Amino acid sequence: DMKLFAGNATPELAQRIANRLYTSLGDAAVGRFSDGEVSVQINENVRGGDIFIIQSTCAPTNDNLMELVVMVDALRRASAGRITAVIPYFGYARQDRRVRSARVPITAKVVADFLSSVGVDRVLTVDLHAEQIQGFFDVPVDNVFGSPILLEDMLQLNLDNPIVVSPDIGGVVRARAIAKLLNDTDMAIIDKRVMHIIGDVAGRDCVLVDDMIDTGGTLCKAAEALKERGAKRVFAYATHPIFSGNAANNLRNSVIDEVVVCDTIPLSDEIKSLPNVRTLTLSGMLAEAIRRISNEESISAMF
Amino acid sequence: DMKLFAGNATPELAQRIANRLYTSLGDAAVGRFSDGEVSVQINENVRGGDIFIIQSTCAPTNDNLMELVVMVDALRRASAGRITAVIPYFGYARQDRRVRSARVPITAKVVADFLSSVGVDRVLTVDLHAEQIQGFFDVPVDNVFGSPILLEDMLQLNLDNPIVVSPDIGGVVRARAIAKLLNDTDMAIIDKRRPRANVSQVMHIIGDVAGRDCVLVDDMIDTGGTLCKAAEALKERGAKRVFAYATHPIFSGNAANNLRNSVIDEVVVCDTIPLSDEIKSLPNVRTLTLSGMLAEAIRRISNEESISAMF
Amino acid sequence: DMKLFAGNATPELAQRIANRLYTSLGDAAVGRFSDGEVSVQINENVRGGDIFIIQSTCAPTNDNLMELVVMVDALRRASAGRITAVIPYFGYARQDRRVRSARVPITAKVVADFLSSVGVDRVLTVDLHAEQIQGFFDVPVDNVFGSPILLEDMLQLNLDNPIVVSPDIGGVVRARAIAKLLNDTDMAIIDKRRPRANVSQVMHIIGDVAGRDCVLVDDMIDTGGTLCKAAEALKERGAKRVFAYATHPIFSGNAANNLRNSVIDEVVVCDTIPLSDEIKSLPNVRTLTLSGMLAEAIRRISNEESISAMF
Amino acid sequence: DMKLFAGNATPELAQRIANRLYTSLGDAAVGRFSDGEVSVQINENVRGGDIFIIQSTCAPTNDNLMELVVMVDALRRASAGRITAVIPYFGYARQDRRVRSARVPITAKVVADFLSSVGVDRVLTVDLHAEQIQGFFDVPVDNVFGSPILLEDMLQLNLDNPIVVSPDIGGVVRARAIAKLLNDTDMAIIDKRVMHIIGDVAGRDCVLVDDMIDTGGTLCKAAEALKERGAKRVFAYATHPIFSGNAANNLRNSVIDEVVVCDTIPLSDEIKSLPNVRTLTLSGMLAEAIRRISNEESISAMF
Amino acid sequence: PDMKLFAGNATPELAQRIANRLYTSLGDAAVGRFSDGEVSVQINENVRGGDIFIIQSTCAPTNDNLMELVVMVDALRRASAGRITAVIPYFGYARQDRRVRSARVPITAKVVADFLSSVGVDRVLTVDLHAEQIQGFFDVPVDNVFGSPILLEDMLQLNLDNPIVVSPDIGGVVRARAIAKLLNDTDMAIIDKRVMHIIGDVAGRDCVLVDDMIDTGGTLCKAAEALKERGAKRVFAYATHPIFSGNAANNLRNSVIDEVVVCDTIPLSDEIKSLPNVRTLTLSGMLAEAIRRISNEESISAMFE
Amino acid sequence: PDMKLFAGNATPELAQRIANRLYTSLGDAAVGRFSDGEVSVQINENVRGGDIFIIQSTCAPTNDNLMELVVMVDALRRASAGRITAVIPYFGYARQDRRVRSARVPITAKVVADFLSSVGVDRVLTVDLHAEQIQGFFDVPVDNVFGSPILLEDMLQLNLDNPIVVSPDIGGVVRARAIAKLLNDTDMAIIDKRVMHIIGDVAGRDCVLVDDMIDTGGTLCKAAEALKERGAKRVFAYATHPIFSGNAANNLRNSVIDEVVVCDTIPLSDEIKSLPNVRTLTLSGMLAEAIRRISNEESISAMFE
Ligand SMILES: [Cl-]
Ligand SMILES: [Cl-]
Ligand SMILES: [Cl-]
Ligand SMILES: [Cl-]
Repeated sequence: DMKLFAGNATPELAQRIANRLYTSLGDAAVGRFSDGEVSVQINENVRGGDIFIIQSTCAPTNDNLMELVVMVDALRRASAGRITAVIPYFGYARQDRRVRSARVPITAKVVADFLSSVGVDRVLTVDLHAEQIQGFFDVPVDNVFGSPILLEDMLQLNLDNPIVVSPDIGGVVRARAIAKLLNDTDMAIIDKRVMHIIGDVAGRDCVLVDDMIDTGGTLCKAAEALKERGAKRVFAYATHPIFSGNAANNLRNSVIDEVVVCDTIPLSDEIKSLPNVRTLTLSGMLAEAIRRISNEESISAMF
Repeated sequence: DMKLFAGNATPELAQRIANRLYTSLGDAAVGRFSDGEVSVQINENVRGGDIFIIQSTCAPTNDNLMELVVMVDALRRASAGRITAVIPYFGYARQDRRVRSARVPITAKVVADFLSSVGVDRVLTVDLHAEQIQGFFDVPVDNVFGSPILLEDMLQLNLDNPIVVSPDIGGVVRARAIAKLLNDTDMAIIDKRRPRANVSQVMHIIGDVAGRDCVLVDDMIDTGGTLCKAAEALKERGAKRVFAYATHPIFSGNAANNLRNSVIDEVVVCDTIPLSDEIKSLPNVRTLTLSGMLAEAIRRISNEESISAMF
Repeated sequence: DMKLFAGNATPELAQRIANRLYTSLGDAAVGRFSDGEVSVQINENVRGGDIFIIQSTCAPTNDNLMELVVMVDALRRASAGRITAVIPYFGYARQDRRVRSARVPITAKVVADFLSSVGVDRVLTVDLHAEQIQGFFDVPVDNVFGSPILLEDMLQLNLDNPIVVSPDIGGVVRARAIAKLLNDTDMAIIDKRRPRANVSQVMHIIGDVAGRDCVLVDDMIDTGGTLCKAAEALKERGAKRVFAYATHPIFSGNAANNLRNSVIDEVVVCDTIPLSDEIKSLPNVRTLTLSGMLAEAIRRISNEESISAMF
Repeated sequence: DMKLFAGNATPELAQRIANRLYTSLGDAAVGRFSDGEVSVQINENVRGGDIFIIQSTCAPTNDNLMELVVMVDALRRASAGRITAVIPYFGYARQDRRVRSARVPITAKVVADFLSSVGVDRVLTVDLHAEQIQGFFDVPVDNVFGSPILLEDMLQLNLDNPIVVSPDIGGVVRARAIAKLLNDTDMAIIDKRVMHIIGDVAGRDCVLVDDMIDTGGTLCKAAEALKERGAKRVFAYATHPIFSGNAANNLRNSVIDEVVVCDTIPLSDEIKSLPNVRTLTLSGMLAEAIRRISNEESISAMF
Repeated sequence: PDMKLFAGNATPELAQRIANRLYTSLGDAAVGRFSDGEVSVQINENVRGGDIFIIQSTCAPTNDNLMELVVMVDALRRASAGRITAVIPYFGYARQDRRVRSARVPITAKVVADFLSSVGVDRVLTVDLHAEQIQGFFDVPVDNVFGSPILLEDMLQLNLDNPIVVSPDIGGVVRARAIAKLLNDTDMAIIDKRVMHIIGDVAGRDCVLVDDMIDTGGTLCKAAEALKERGAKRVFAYATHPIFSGNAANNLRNSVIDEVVVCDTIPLSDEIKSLPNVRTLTLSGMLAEAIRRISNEESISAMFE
Repeated sequence: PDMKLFAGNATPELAQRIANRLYTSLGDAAVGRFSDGEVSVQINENVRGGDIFIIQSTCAPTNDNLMELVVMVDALRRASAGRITAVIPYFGYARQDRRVRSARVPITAKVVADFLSSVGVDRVLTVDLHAEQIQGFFDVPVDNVFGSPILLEDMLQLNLDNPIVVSPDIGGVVRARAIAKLLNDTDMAIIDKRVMHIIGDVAGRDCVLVDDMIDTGGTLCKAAEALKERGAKRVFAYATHPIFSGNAANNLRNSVIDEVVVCDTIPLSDEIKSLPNVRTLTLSGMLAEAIRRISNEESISAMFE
């Protein structure tokens, strides 16, 4: 039967998922030795079990990654029946290619190899930076989108003739998809050369959208440029709240009226102390995905 | 010793490359048995050689792919020193994911595995449909761009205040890159919408194209339907002349007729895929060779020189 | 739950098999994109199912093979419980070695690796050109023989003191096996020689065939040239009637004309490969179904019953 | 540069090969611990070297196999540049399929996997029982034929109108190939039901040929049946002298005028004491193959 | 229910004892030799979808017994076995587990692990591996069961006089210490070559020599002599694996060892079976319980006590 | 000639010392972090066809330093490096090398070996592996160099008074015995928890505590106290790997240890660097020579003496 475990990356999210599945997070001791080496022991019988591990590979990335892979190795050596890595936010996803044959690692592929090597049978994740990461594995990878929940929220805002806009050139595809869903509305595009805005945003509510928010620098400069060109209100929507570096002060001194993110990464206390940062939960979506996977039901029929 | 072999996919491109490397193509019998099974025999000693196979996996895709993987296997079992697959056009590249967990293959990855399995040590290709395909392999994958050569030709046209245009949302990154290099001009974008069955597909133009030559640029042209509708929409919004540039001339289905009946002043493509007879009969379709780029890339690989320097 | 899917290689055989298993073929869209790339989508839930794909890798070989491996990949990524490739005719089986270290591929092994790589859990096939192909895989490979069905039909002819004949040296083991089962009759062998350019190929007959019906038996017929010359030689040595039996009707090249112009009284083949229109027009070519054998083999695999019992 | 080593299977053959290559067998201690476990130590620097190991997997098969695989593992872990297994007689070659889905191992494939696993880069062997064994490896496999040397011998016999004959049904292909080479002469075929002889052998010299001779039982019964049907002289030719079981007494009480075999397996003293058993050496052929492999010269051009 | 047991010729008696404790007949695998000495294996029963356990130590003759095991696995895998567990009470080649000073030798324990993984072993069950780290030479689960509880139970029934537990060499000190703790927290002695020097008060006491295995018996016999030279009362030698190679029979027969007590992971030769001072314990209870737990997906942790 | 050295942030000073002894500049790998803490690696020089050595212990912070190493290897492999040798003086996670009593834990040493093999390491060079058998966790060559000759040379220059070599616990007895033999065939003492009990005559003698590594220092400090309680003269503690986690600085600062002598496979914190009773030896000579030999295809066996 089904068993859930969680590491130390997203335990609050993990509990929410467990509650919606009417079950609990099983007993695994996930900690550290004195020297900082990860320590894992599975304190339950998992023989022949259908195991799900809930763990984003978010900050601290390499520790949380190592927690996940050694949990998998422990479970596999303990004769787990099936092991699914539920990785709401998949870290290193941005390292997915070698532009101009630059001598960089393709770290997303490396992580996929690592997970495959320790015996992951399946991956469940939310809004991969690049969908092609599905092809970095042999095993099934289910990449569920956060947009159904983000959209539902955008709809409850009563936007005066909203235009959707991608903060940079690499997010245009995602912005367009959101524009389609938001009553087939217009899209603008920001092109840095100074930030040139391609599209008519004067007198309109603007929905800035991306897959993730990191330092918030580009997002903040974009929101400024939008209002410098006559935008009314500016909302920032993303799935993954990375919020590294000086993100909290960037958003606090920004022009953005509200920031809406999902809960694939926990928020720091500084970010929780901001009045205009709101959280939406994917616990319902992930719980349902988990249920369907456990019960051999179609996942296709949930997008 | 460097040795070049070609299959039947791109033999004229292969020949050009060999010419530019001041060499000749090696003796390999690449054909068919009576029943359509691929027949390969390498008719020279390749032991310890630095071998490059020049084969796009273009139409007919499955025969050309099989010729490739089978050539690799024969070379490997005959103790080739190193095997580089030069695949100017990498077929199946569009099958690179499972959107909404649709029960579809990721064939681009399957092809990568197949090449890896028979012992390809390196891949050289031009303008992969998705760069992430580099990550579908363990081995080095160099993904060169045709855009420098396309650009060289764009400059030779002397355009009236040209604007670069991406025919769809996926080509935007490339369009900008070219806008920058094309005398730091500006860019426009095609936003295709068709939300309802009773409403016609509209091709929205994000940007101002009125009274300006338009350079439509993309990685490939397949049936040309999007491209022709993009062209039409540009003219209706007041664009002067419309030029279409792309690397891969796939031109399947009704492409020749679509172009013939289009408002496109000229279509300029690279030679990663040989042109059909239907396409060769069009007056306004012109071809640029990447045999220069690929010869140098190959030269650098064999001499252990930096490939980064090529971008 | 057991589920059967078919590609476009052997859809009528697939249908027969489904009928005999009292089921229907699953919903899978197996086609092409405009450019000739294989397009597959599995249009039902296969999660945890016991899946069998029915596809010979017959002509066009490379398209049919690619359909197969791509179907497997889509099923695997969609969490099929188990995937069995039912490949009645296994193409590329003749490319199974490198004679004299000739610089050729061992494509039969390459195909095996490809199937393994995409996650085939088992292979079911009929009369592999070489049984050793079983060893080209890790997974279980069941190699069933068509000869029981061919034999059933041979017995229905009532022959005048029949002698079983292997059309070449490779079919001798099978010919004997059949000689034994065909009322423990005797056997003869065709020893083809052509040592010199100025001498005609002679087809030596080892054994006495005078005043006897001859049953030419083989695993396959391709162009039929050997078979027709074998037939002619038998008659010239005094054989009465000549019947030709084989499992795989490949019939490439000029096979139809070769048979039409032959002295062969009747040619009887199994349905592992669909017949060409050219062949269907011949009065003396007849077809036997293995859909009974393959349905039972599949039934046994899914119920975990002994396959050994099937020989 | 090139280095040769040998195990304890075919050291005399190995020395002959080494002599013809104007080199020597390098220092490897190949022996046993007290309990019978194989003991290997390579007593030379092999770093970056082009290594050839000479070792048939003949009786005792599993010991000689283990000697070979652990020699390879020792050499690989010691950073050998390239490792070629020269395996004149490839044992377990007869276990190459599962007839009627019999629940037997395909041991030939298993051995190939084992050799591949320890890091063999290439295999050189003589007259594989089944040529398809080339396809059991990823790596190059060169299967040289003994027939050029066997034929050269047959030619020096002045055979009165020789007929070539395969002792059983499974050797017909090989007999025919020999018949072609022996001035395109006739072939007969033995069919056990009593042994039926298909072909006219009355008043003719008979050349019984196979890839190997094991107990000699079938070979002896065949030679008898040939003379019972009026054959003049009967010669037995094979590449691999296995000579297991009661082979020596079988041949001694047989009708065979002479037995001619190659040196891919050493002869027992009982077999050496027979007046009508002669040996031909493949040391020249194997040395030449080794030389060509070492020098990146065509092997194709030696068949 | 879907469980089936098979066995090769390495440990037939042990295999039968295990089978008896699981109330299960041994499967029909015709494991023999062709005339030339090549292994012959045929499985004469349906194993499709089964949970299959093969009982075969890789003891002398090592290479033959290893090959039986691996070809048995291959035949079973190609015959569509559901799961395959290699039960290898004594794991041969375990001592070849490293390259000391980068000596040009094989890591044959790893080579064997690779071989077993390659032919499709899904898990390994084994007793007192020479090195525990051999668990890491596999990807698959490896259960390394200890003989110590059985050996300890026997020790406790001897009614020894103030026993001292002692290692035959410096290499066995860790185990000896552990068995000393378990044996009513008694004392430990240590044997160190310097002649053999005994570190500890052995005078007047029953001594218990302990090790994972006994090979030729040479060191063990000297150890026993030295102990009695220092006034030891009785000397017992407890070990798991009775390798007994070379001159072991004479060594034990001429020793001052009161009793050698070994487990049944390697069959005894007739000669050593005759020795009055050599006694065997069976692990068939332990191994049968482990198999039953693996079969029914119960905890293996509970096997250690 | 085709040799190039790179290094991450784990052991920069050691890497530089190795580089200096090979008269070779360290290659330009920009090894850093993005804003979020993800490893950032770019190789800013041609490495095509090169013989590449990466110098990176997987010491604290372990997971960051391991990830630097593996992504460095991947970047180099995809950039067409000819050969890649991971030089990992201290190999982290080496203690997680087994599953005792089938405990549901990872064999993380093996997981790391797999990871390194997967990204394309062609060989590993390392110093005093916690378990030698970790050599068998790889398919590729693994050279496990010993610190002992450097540590022994230092010991011999102290001009000790009738030194006795001693293990801090039962687990280090084998090494202690080996170093006793090398140290002019001197005596050995053993420390056994029973309070700590010293087995041996330490009275009036300089004692040399020896181990492969020092972590918190707790056991080492008690060991030193017990030795002096039994009349030891001076107590030195020699080890290879200075892990020094937890409260190591206070433990050493408050010890009765005259000198702690460690090798430079893990950099020292500023606090421990300040301690007057803590001294480092360098292995850069040894590792540089090993690399030079690997590079020129010379015997490594000669490195052990
Ligand atoms: Cl480069
Ligand atoms: Cl069966
Ligand atoms: Cl457990
Ligand atoms: Cl060396």
